[PDB]
Amino acid sequence: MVTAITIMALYSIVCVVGLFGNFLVMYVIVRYTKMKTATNIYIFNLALADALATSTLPFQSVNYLMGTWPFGNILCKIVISIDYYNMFTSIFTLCTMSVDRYIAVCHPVKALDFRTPRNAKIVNVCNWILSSAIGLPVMFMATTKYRQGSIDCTLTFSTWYWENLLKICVFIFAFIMPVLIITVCYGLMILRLKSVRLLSGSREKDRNLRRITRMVLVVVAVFIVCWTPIHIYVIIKALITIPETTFQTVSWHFCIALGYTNSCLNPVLYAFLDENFKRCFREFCI
Amino acid sequence: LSCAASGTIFRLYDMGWYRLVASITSGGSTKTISRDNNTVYLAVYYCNAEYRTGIWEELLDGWGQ
Ligand SMILES: C[C@H]1CN(C[C@H](Cc2ccccc2)C(=O)NCC(=O)O)CC[C@@]1(C)c1cccc(O)c1
Repeated sequence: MVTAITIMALYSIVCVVGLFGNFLVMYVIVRYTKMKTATNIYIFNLALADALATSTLPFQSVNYLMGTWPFGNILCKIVISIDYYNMFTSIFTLCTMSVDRYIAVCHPVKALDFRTPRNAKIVNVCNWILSSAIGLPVMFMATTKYRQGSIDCTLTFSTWYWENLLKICVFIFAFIMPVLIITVCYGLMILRLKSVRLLSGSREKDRNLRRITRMVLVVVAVFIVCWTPIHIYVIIKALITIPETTFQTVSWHFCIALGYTNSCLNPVLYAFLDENFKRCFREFCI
Repeated sequence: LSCAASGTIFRLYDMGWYRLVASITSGGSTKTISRDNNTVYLAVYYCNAEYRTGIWEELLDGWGQ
């Protein structure tokens, strides 16, 4: 009742803002020649994944409102696969972004050869091909279960071995390891930046390098803050058999809502933190 | 004749005297200037110093009276 209406209202507000913002970012990268850079190819992949993530939220809101899933099997298999794709592609795109900024900051002589944009495009295709290994099995499994009370849309496992295994793999490969890679790359970059007078010879090049590096760090931090609580909740629920109570249902939905909310936040940071994006957005609007 | 520096500075980089008489790098490479990591000691001549206010900020220069 009240919870379903609240969810629908917030999801619709996160759906229109997110879809508009991430369409705008992609359009600007395509439209203006100056925008194309290795970092911009990586930012474009992030915003693709967030547009696909936000286009699903109306069906879920209707499902919560009506108590039943009326959209069929195939749309059930697409929505769930997209749910997993969001997590894997987003974490890997941030990881590759951080390694790219590491090569640029610490190995400039050899940074020049490997930072051509085509390399970034191949990197992004490889990221999607890798994420399919987790994504496609989830799509194949998902099903519409005809519960007597109402139709459900869920994942069918062959149960303890096959279900705890999926949750563990998601916790390890799509969370802990990329976070360690990112933390080590930023520790080494912070070491380089603290003790160098100039990073690229030219003063302007130095300032540009430090600005892009800070923007990428802020995006990474925001994503980690939005996604950590749902990840911990899944583990703490698996091992404890929490009793069912109002607090449990409300807290659970709130953590899922935060994780989805992150999809609309990034286009605003691009505009506040990048002069080129801010300029293109103003020129687009006017 | 010293060219001391004060204020909020994250890092101080190259210090010098300009009438280009002398340059002292932070390490101590010199182009008779001795610098202690916060002053350097060496026609009117003017103190020059390079600095960065923050880790992500841009290289600046400050002259003297
Ligand atoms: C991604 C996070 C949210 N989805 C919510 C999803 C949205 C939905 C889809 C169709 C109909 C209505 C709602 C859903 O309800 N999916 C049911 C299912 O497929 O079981 C769930 C898994 C989740 C908590 C999770 C977080 C972290 C790690 C992790 O492993 C899992």
